[PDB]
Amino acid sequence: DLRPLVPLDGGRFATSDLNDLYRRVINRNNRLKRLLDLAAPDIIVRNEKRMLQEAVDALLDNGRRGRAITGSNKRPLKSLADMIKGKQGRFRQNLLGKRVDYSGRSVITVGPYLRLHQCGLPKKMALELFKPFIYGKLELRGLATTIKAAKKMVEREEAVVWDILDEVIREHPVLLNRAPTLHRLGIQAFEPVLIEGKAIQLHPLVCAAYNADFDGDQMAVHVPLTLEAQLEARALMMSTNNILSPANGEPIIVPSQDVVLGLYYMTRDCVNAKGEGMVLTGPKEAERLYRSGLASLHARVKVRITEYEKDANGELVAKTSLKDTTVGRAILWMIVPKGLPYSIVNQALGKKAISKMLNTCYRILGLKPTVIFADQIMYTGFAYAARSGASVGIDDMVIPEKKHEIISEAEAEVAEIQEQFQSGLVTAGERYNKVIDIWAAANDRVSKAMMDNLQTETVINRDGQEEKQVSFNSIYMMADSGARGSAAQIRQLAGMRGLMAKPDGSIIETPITANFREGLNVLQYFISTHGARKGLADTALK
Amino acid sequence: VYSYTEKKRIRKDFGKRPQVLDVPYLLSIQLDSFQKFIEQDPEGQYGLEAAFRSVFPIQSYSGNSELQYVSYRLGEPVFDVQECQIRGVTYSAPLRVKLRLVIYEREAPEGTVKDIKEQEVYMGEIPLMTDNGTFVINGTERVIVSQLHRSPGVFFDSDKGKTHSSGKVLYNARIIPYRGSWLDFEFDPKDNLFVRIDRRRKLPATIILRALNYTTEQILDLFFEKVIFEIRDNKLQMELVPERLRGETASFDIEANGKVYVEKGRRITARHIRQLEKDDVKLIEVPVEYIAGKVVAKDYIDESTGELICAANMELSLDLLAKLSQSGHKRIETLFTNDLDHGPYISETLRVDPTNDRLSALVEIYRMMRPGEPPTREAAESLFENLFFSEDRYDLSAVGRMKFNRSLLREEIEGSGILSKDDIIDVMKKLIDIRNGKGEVDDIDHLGNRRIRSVGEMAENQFRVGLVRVERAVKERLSLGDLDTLMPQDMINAKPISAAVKEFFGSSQLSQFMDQNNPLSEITHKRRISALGPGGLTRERAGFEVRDVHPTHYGRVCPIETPEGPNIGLINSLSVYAQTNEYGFLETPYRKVTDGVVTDEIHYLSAIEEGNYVIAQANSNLDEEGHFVEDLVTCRSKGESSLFSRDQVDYMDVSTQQVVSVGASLIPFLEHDDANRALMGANMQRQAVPTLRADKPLVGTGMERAVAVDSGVTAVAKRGGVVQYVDASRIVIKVNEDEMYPGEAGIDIYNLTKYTRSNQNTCINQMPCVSLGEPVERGDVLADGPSTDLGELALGQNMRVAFMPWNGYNFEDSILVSERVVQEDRFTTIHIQELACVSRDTKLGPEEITADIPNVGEAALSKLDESGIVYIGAEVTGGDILVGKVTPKGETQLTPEEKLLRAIFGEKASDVKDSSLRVPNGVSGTVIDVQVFTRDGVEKDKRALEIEEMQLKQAKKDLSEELQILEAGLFSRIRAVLVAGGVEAEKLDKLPRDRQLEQLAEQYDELKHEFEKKLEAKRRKITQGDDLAPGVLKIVKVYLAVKRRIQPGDKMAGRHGNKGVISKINPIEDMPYDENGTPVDIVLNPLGVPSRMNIGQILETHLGMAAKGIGDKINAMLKQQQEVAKLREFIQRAYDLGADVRQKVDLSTFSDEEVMRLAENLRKGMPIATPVFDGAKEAEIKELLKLGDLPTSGQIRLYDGRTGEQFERPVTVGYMYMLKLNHLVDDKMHARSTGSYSLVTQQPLGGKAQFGGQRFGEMEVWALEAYGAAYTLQEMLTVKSDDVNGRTKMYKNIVDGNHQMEPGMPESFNVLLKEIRSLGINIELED
Amino acid sequence: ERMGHIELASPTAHIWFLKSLPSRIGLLLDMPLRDIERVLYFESYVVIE
Amino acid sequence: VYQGETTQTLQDYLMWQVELTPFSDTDRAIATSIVDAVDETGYLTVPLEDILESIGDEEIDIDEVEAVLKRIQRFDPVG
DNA sequence: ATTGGCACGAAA
DNA sequence: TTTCGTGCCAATTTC
Ligand SMILES: [Mg+2]
Repeated sequence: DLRPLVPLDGGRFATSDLNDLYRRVINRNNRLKRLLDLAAPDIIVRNEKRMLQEAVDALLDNGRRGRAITGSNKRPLKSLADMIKGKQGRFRQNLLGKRVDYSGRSVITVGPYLRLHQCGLPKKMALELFKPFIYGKLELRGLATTIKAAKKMVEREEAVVWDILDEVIREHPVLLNRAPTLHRLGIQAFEPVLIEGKAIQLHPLVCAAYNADFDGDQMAVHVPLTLEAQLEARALMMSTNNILSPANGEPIIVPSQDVVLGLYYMTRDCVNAKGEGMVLTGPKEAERLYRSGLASLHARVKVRITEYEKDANGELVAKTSLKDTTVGRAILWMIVPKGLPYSIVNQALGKKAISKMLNTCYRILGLKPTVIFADQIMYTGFAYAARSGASVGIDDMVIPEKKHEIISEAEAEVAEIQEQFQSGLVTAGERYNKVIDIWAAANDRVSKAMMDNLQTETVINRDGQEEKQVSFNSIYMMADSGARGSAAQIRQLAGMRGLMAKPDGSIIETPITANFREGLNVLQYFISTHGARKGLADTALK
Repeated sequence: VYSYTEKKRIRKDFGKRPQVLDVPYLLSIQLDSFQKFIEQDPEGQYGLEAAFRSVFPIQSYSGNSELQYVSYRLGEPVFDVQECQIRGVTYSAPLRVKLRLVIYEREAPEGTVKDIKEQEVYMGEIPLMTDNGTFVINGTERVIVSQLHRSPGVFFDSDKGKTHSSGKVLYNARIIPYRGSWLDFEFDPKDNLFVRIDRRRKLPATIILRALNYTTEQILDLFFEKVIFEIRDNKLQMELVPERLRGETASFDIEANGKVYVEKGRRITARHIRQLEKDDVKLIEVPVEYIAGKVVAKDYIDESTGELICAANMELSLDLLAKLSQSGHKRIETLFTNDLDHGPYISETLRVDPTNDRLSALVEIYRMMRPGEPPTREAAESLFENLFFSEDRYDLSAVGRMKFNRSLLREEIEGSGILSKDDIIDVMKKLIDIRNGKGEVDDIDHLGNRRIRSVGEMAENQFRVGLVRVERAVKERLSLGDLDTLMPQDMINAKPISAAVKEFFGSSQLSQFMDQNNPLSEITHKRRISALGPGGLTRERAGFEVRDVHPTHYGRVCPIETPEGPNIGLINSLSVYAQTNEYGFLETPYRKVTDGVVTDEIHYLSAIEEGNYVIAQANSNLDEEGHFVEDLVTCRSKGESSLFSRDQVDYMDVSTQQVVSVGASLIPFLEHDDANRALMGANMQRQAVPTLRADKPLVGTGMERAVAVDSGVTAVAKRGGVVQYVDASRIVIKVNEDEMYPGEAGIDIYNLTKYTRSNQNTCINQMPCVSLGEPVERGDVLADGPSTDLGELALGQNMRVAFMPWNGYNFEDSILVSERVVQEDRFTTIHIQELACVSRDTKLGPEEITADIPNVGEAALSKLDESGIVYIGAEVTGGDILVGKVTPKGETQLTPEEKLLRAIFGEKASDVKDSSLRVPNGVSGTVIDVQVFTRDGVEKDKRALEIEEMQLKQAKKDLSEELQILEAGLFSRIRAVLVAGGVEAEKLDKLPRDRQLEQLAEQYDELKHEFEKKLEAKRRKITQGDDLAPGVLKIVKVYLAVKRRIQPGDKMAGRHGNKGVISKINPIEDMPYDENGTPVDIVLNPLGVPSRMNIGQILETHLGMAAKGIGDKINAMLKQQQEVAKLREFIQRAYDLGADVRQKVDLSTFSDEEVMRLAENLRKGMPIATPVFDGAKEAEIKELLKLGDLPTSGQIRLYDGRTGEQFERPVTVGYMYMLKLNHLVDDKMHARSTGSYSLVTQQPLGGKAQFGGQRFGEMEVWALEAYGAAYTLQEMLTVKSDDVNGRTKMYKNIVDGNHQMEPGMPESFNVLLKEIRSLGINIELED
Repeated sequence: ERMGHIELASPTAHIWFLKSLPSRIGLLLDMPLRDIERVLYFESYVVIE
Repeated sequence: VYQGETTQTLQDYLMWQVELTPFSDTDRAIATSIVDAVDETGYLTVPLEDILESIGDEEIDIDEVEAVLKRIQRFDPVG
């Protein structure tokens, strides 16, 4: 039963490799027995003994000595050693890992309404995954008197089995896992919420731990069965338990992208905004003004703020004072718990500021206020990123007006050094280094001009004067908040792309002086393909 | 000048550079190769002729007879392509070869021809390539992928110090034939030459030379230049060549003509050499120690004694000098071996070499190749001769010989296919020259060193592989003397040839199922180049350098179309204009620049030729006459690009799109995208599924028509004419009188493909695009295939899109879709599945297909007809019966129980089982097609006869059409003659049509007889039985069609590398809307743009908005009846817009009807073409926006559908071209509680089709170990797995409400223990 | 779980204790592996006494 | 390599239903004996006296075997 | 491919 | 003779 015969259509009872090797051994042994019985000449029995030795060697380990014997299709037969060892052997294929029951998988979508401890499970999957629990619950309340009655009820998918399922999945964690599991945060426990459809909804804040994005990723779900497994899922593997990185102790619930963009947008000030300069009783009046269209989210106002600080014994004492802030900061202040100072929100909140706020909350207050704060932060960031209406257009990539003159001057310097080389004053390698340095300096100048032009805008004062404030350009807002993009990518978007390297590594002396707003020509694109494919191949092969 | 298809809907082109070379036919690489294989070559360079001439004539060992090849022929196939696909057979032709056996007499000089017998023999079936470049092997289309392999010849390489710890470069050379064995020459850290054969034990490099009949003196003469020492009675007076002393220090005193040029301790400089050359210094005095290191060249023997004083290649000493002085010798020959230029390598190798004759070298070679057996002179000589000098075992092909001669700087191109002494000597000399420092190693990744091998060449190689086995069989069977009775037909057998051809065309590595997602998939598959395959590379042994982009790829291999993963850089795509040499080297076209003006003559250059010229860039400005306007033109010269003068330019690129492939040329604004995202978009574009309705891109590049037409998905008019008949399934064209053949009814009948299944279980369906009575011309499109709209490629849909965040539903590439998109079925697809039921023959009678199944109820048999097969149009779900079948189980023994059962319930119920075909669980659809295949000699059922009548009706209809036209013409001829003879016309008009005249009556009879014969032949072909398999009686195939709608979890994509998954379907009143109340279809996250740097999607969105605005203006002008003048004025304004574009559209030549048809086709947006690297500019886009009364910035104010509040900033709203990819969540979702297990391991199976489980691998175990979840891990390892008793205990406990387990022992551990014990090892558990 | 057995007509060496690089038979008998293979596969004799 | 797949027969289905039925240990042994003696067509191939003998306990009468058989006869399929 | 350990042969 | 250099061979390479 460990070496079965394969039955296929048409009655072909084909044999496996082990049966073939055993048959060869038995045939040789029987022939040798008969020859030894009949007193054959030694010249024949020696050959038979050698063939028997080779047959036994092939059975035990095919290919170790001499040439491996092959089957019908020129492939060597599998021996006992091949079954024992290797990546396809018993240890690594069936003992160190195995396929399991009560498991499923499907594509993951995003659920922005979920709490940190919740997942979105399709009810078609949950009906299959929790079938014995549903049978037990159906029999327990008299709906089914036998097991076949419950089986038929579940097969027909009656209206009451859905209530039974919602009863049985109430507080029962499930383990979500995404491959590859590089660390222990690749498996986490969640409480299911039954949803319509075929995709799994995943909380955004846990996407960084899984290293997952919503463009085709699939996730597997497993169901703990025993009480010990359920309590281990709740007490050890639950997402609300895993907020610090075991590698270095850093947080792993860092908000990103839309949340960061929304929180950064709401906590900013404009020089002359609607509703500026009025005095408010508190954050609630600020929100009431904002929802009525009477004040701007960036207007600079005075707000009466009450903040609590923990005493020496550990009691929260309240101090109330008038603060110079904005409408959006006062509105955001209604989300913070009571143990934190107001200075933690009275600024433009980038990625680092939000992470600092979460870390301060965790250090001062604890775990439960921190998870509630994280959920509220995500909700508010999503809401105000939606309200902002942030978009991307072609006019956002502003090219500096002085780029052409810089390029022309660099070209003139390169022509001068080339003429000097042709005059015999300088050598070849030093001229190459000089050209490279000239182009590097030109690229640095172009980048500085682009960033200087991009990061500031002109605004009209209350009196009618002109002030310079931080730019509200969408690309600059995305890069400055840390939501997406870096300085190098913005430079490639609006300034020259710079010097490129050959696949061996040598820098091509002439650079790509075009950005992506005004596209490259054929030669520049072909030059960039070298580094593109080098990086892609390294990523694929490491 | 516009064709009929293009004049219905003209696409506005923003290109500005005139076209000089048209895009070639995209499938030439396949068709040309296979035509070379099949076509008969009178000289026999390629194809079956070369394979036949490389084996035949075949002669016996005694020489009494031989078999001679004469010619070959390919017969007509029995079935055409469509019939082969319907039945499931191979589209192939029989090969008939005329052989000739001659008989020679004995006791006569040479061979006297006693008799010659010639006959044609059947060599088997050769699969044929269709008109679209595919093969139908078993009812399925297949593609043989071309291979990029290493060219034959000699290549010089080195290791860059990686092999040795001292970092010393060790040069080497390798000779690689097309067929044969490799030959390596390599250096040593001690600078000794070595030779390696077949990658085996290393041997000194003089062994081969000695085996080639060379003596030591000859070897030294070949590899060294002699220096003559003359004993002029005074201390060996020397002749000196001044050039020898370059970079040398004189160890003695050098003087000439009484003057000491170089003193003791002084070296020799260039000025000293010049002085010596000027003075012609010859006589030099040297001491006796100047020979203390000099090596003698030849052998000197004393005249008197007669003994050998010294051997060749040995340094001389003082005693030897005295001996040669006293022996009266006046000439000494020495070797010049200065360590700078002429290094002493051959002398050191000879010192290492033990052998000194010709037979010992052969013995050593024989022992190296075949050790462990006694050496024989004859055997060693035969082995050495057959290694490199036998034309039957070694072949240096024409390309190999050409490359060899080019590497050795020879003149002639033609040559012999085997190596010679001169070739090996020249290879050794070139390797030594490279070692000395005069020469470069070869770049193996250079495209001049790599060859393209196509389907024809591989087929020829496999045919020769079979033919050599046939030759061996013939020689084995020709020893027996029976020449008076045997015949060539019974002498040879076609089985090896047919087997080789079948295994090449069916189970090769480069023979693959065609990818049929869309026409672009097929085009990309047929133009694919692979470095893998038999004779290529391995994706694990490849390395980094072979996967990189090379400069020589420019214009030949696309740099941005390759898979990402293990196969990156190993699977490539052909460029648009790329061709191949007669030697298989990729070449690209260029325009010749003569006297500073770019001409219009096109030269195809390969990588070797390309690097010798200065080639101007495609994006280079010209004038009205063709002069460069920039003083410094950017050019590529030697694999590098730089600025050159106007008069140093030799060639220029023909197009701006000659560097990209077909897939990458369909991406608009590609120059604004990052290369990684461009690669992703090119890969994603060819896995989109066709939808119910096709939608042209509305923003394109101009390559859609070429892809649509060069693919075989459309129906293209073979001849011009008028549409006589048009229908949803057939088109009949009445051919023009000037395109008809004599004595022919001129009509073309096109039968359209309707709802057939592709290789990917999708739908293939053709729809007419012509109307009744309209004119057509040759090459016009008559019907549209899948993903084709009026002859243009249409892979997706045009969607109104806004870039903004929406409440976190587009977080991390998620997509928010409107409910109206689902309501309008814009991304609904049809999927077709095939199920088979096979009725076989058993020992207890045959299996019967019938509806009289006893054990099943009356309802389950409601969908079956009288023959037991489901009806056409039946809606079925999982578990329903499709084909009813019963398996016999009868037996003679009948107990009283069986008698009672038969008496009460009838005899039919007994002695029969139920093996019916049922719908798999989770499968639904509609029965749209049933096919029945019956073995010859078996009675046909009613269903098969109905199918046969259905098939016969169509052929009858076609023949009736042709016969009707012919008889109408004949009766028209009859009536004219009858009236001319003089009759009353009224009597003719009243009487029926039965009615010189005898000749036309005979013609009528002959026509009727010929058409009856045609109908009878078609009926005989239709009613012909099948040849299924041994023991197979009947096969029934059922096709089910289902429609898939868009839903969350489905994968969507654009053409610029932007892909995502649908997260939510949003109701119509929740979507953002503009001032007029128009909602958007899709909301995309702007944060995905800046980091990816795929700026082309924003430009595409703006241009799509402008095009839709123009279409809106046209539609508004159409709704209110406006005179044609206004419409044509506005359309002329739209087409004239642009900045010096190359397209001119004049509507004055258009009639009012044509203008109105164009306007009706333009009322949903005007399509626009932006070629890659030659596209539209932002100023042109803004002008087009101003034409349509749209904001120039491309951003509008939107409102929230849920609150009515205006968003605080303007939003980019426009139109994108979205694609639905073949990654559907319906196929992804899978769950399991329990099921079936393996027999050996007792673990759950794998796969959704098997209802299997998820694998909990080692990394998941590590993750559980890092948590400390010991009970969860133990539960995973035993109870949810191969622990059999705990599996059943846990289920019972769960049903009882007790969540506890009893783990036990896994079964796989017991299997491991048994397997270890079977090896003779005692392993056991203790205590 | 039930195994069988085959009675070999002549003794046969186990290949694991012969062809593993630190050969157990070779190290135990203090003989080179080549001679042991030559004796095992009936290519040469060895003196027992 | 080939391993195959486990198939569920009539006896496997009957034993699966026996495991999920509230039988006592004696009743479960009697049910195992009864399911053992069931052929492919679903009929009992031995008399109840043979089953009582195969039980091996002398304090069991034929009435308990009859009751367990009646319970089993109501499994799926009925009859 | 790369790396490590074992046999074989050549150096002082 | 003992020690060191050098060629042969086995084992490794994701999920
Ligand atoms: Mg992903």
